[PDB]
Amino acid sequence: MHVVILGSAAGGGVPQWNCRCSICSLAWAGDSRVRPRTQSSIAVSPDGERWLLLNASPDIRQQIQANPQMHPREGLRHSPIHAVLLTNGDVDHVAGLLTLREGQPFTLYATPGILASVSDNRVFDVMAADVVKRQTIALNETFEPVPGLSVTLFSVPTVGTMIEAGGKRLAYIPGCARVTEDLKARIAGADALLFDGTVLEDDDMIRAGVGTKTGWRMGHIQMNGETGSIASLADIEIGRRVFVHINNTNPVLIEDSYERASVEARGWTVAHDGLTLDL
Amino acid sequence: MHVVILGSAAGGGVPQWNCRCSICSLAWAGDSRVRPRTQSSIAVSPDGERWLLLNASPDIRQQIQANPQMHPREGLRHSPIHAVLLTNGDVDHVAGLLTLREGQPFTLYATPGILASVSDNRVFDVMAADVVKRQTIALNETFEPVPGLSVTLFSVPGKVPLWLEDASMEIGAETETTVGTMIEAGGKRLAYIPGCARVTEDLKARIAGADALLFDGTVLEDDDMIRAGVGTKTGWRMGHIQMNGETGSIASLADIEIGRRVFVHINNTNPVLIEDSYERASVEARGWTVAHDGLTLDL
Ligand SMILES: [Zn+2]
Ligand SMILES: [Zn+2]
Ligand SMILES: [Zn+2]
Ligand SMILES: [Zn+2]
Repeated sequence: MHVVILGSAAGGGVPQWNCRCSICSLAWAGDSRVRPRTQSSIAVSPDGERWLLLNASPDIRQQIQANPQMHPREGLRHSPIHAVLLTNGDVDHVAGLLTLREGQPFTLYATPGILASVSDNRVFDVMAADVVKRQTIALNETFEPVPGLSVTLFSVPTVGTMIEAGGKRLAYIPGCARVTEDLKARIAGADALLFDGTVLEDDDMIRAGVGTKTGWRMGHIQMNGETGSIASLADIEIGRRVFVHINNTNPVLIEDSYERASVEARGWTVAHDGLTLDL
Repeated sequence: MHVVILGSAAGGGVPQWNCRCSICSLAWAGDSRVRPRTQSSIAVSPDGERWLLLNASPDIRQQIQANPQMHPREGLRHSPIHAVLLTNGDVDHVAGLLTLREGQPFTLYATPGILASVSDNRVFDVMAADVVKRQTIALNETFEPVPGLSVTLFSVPGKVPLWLEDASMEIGAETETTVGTMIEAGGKRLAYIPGCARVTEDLKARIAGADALLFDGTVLEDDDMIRAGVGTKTGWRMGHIQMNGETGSIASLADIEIGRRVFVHINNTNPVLIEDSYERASVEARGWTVAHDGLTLDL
């Protein structure tokens, strides 16, 4: 299975357009210690030519350009993107759909609620009805949007996505409020886990001076602590642990930081845009 | 007056995500003959610190990053973007609004028809009502969205946006649906008309005397997209007067006085995008600049 992480940041990206926290400020200055990041999205393929897009972020046009895997093939309307899956209806998950409009056939997958919400916005009609097939999917239902690629959505404490091809398994869970034994049982054995890395400490955004809400308040389990994701996930088998959906206020974004080293020392990769996996 | 062209391409940008025409292919390969471009948007300021955004493209986050003028200032929620004005309801002009959502105060300006069309989409509620003021402006009404910067809206012949197209489609008519903008600060005048189906004597009267004109450069010939092999739609069909011909924009605008002529909103299929093309040389010889991203004007 081929994986490309198109966007590794949480909503707002890195930097965020109206943020001047210490991390974003480094990015604005073009300091090498902080790599700019687009908003969460990954692409997965069973064969390396036909791809499923997971969520369509506001940065999708930049993501397609930056990643050769996404570049159109020779001829008319010949994109490697065959399907798009929406895991939720948030603006940072659907705004990219407005870019995918120029008569390109693909299949859009989502739950009935999300598809209905999209259809309730006429601006998304740029995905022409005679061009883009809109297909409802149920939770816990396995389907095959690309031949050889099995996809299943499942609830998490909000949905996670289980992707399977050629005996390999990837769990994609960019948003997670808490790690349960139930969740761990689902993840265990996966060749790769891409997991909510929004905040390092519960009070990241407060310390950064950009907000008053804790990670808990916003539905994001923090990385650190006995109750954190790293500790909670440490005793199950996972081929590759990767943090995605990283907020601009997270100090793991700083390339030479102790925090980054600490998270890597505990077996976690901090994702950057264009990171690839061949499982 | 400070002007920065944030995006100089038409809808789709250059390259377009699903296009492999000869121009886009050069861009995909990183060939120097074609500079990559983001979608139509410019920013204007009377003082260089407080800015009005004209249109909000799908590339707006990249445009803000690439242009230091747009970078947020020290402190909390401190952006140089004070206001946004929409010239029409096309996706390449409004999609960027979804990015401007994180509690940042500004005023969104548009004609009543365009604002209503936008507001009818609940996805744009991410511009919170207690944060973003939505202010309608009438045709021919002058307003001042940034101190020292006067803006006037006026109707231009256009086409209704693709996502609002219908069986009795409007093409070339003058309504609240498509506007050009006259921008003035410190005695200098800028005309910004990224979309225009045809040039009227009335429009020429509006433009005449302007220090700069930034104008619809979507297609060189009516059949650009056909010649490029990417589509069947004519320039007329898409609501864009072509550059060339006795009836084209270059000829139509040649006999009025303009300090600086600049083409924006250029489609990926337009050969003026090719740096060394005869076509590019031809339009420059007739007094026109072909805009690129990050192009600045200090009027
Ligand atoms: Zn999110
Ligand atoms: Zn920040
Ligand atoms: Zn346009
Ligand atoms: Zn092209």
